[PDB]
Amino acid sequence: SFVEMVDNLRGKSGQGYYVEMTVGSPPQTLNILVDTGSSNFAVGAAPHPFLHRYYQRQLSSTYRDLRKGVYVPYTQGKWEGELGTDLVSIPHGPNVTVRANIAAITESDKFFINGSNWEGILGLAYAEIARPDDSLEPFFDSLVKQTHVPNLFSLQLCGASVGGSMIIGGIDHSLYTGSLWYTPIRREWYYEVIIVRVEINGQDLKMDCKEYNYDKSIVDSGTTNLRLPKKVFEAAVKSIKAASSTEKFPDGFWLGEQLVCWQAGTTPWNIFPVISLYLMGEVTNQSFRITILPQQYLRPVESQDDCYKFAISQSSTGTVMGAVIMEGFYVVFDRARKRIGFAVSACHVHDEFRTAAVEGPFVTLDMEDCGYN
Ligand SMILES: COCCO[C@H](C[C@H](O)[C@H](COc1cc(F)cc(F)c1)NC(=O)c1cc(C(=O)N[C@H](C)c2ccccc2)cc(N(C)S(C)(=O)=O)c1)C(=O)N[C@H](C(=O)NCc1ccccc1)C(C)C
Repeated sequence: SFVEMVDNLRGKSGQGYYVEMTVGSPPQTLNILVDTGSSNFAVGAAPHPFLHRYYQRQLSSTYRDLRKGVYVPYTQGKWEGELGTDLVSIPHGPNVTVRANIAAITESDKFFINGSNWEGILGLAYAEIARPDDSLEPFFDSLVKQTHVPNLFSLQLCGASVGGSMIIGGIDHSLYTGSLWYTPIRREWYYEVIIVRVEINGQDLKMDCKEYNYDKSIVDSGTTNLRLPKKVFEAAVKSIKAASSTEKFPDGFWLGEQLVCWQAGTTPWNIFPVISLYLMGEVTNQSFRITILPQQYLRPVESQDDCYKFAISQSSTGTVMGAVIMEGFYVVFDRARKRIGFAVSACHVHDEFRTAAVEGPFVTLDMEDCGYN
């Protein structure tokens, strides 16, 4: 039942959202980072200074060795380990046990985060980007094949402790307001989408829309930031700077290298622009927009100052709609209908004159054009 899954995510501010899972017989409990940017399920399986527990394959009677090594690189770090299968279940998830591929992590480099409270990663994207190749069936594909869990999940990430929900197999309408707006999944590898327009405080960034999606645009729960191609990042930083040029920010602030601080309760939110991303819609010449507030992209780093990191950053690998974007929203990963839905979440943060929004319909032409090939 869906209420069972409401509030099944936890985390620490800026350290990742995780769901509880059990691997093996008898069940070993682990906290697993929810990652829509990858397709491998992997767990700490050897001692590590940042780990408080790990998978113990020797203690599981249902463990099978696949007798294959694996390496998974990401933007932020990488791990290697050994491939196996085992029985997996999600306590605040559907009432099922599946046999799934699990990579036992045996070494890693800048992967685990000290104090984050998670010991593994659930990659929820498609087999096309699984390591070492697309025949290593991802967890969610195993789940759907082996149970009657519908081929859909949703993510409500509640930011600024963190919490939220991963609704497995469905949409929980008590968790958002207004209507869901859907964008096509362009290709089933990452959750790839097409951005057709960008506005900052209502002013069109006016770039060729190909720039927004060079060389892809994805929805990624495992990445903190809004990550933007170089040209777009520069255009956007230039606008955000102009809008806030009432105030003094070291150039390292704009690079996420340094924090800005304000006497508690005096953050000048009004001087930071809203950002609207327009997404390709479901119908011919249809688009919709999602609007994010400064509070999403100025992330509080916890002295009686309020201090913040700038959480829009540059990318050489396309646009990444990270938790910065997703925190405003209820996000439906509707794999069965090849689409991603956005609605404003019931847990949206509160500006007192401005609102995170999902609005449509808009008309926009040759959204063809925006796709990078
Ligand atoms: C490249 O296009 C974008 C796709 O990016 C995904 C990122 C993926 O979501 C991984 C998943 O989670 C990890 C978390 C970690 F702590 C350490 C990790 F190593 C991974 N995430 C990140 O790489 C990542 C994580 C974080 C990060 O801090 N995550 C924490 C857990 C967090 C905090 C709050 C909210 C949500 C998450 C930050 C960043 N940034 C760069 S940043 C500063 O925000 O701009 C990136 C990814 O890298 N996927 C892999 C990939 O594409 N690899 C190819 C590759 C090879 C070599 C180099 C780079 C890429 C594969 C396996 C599908």
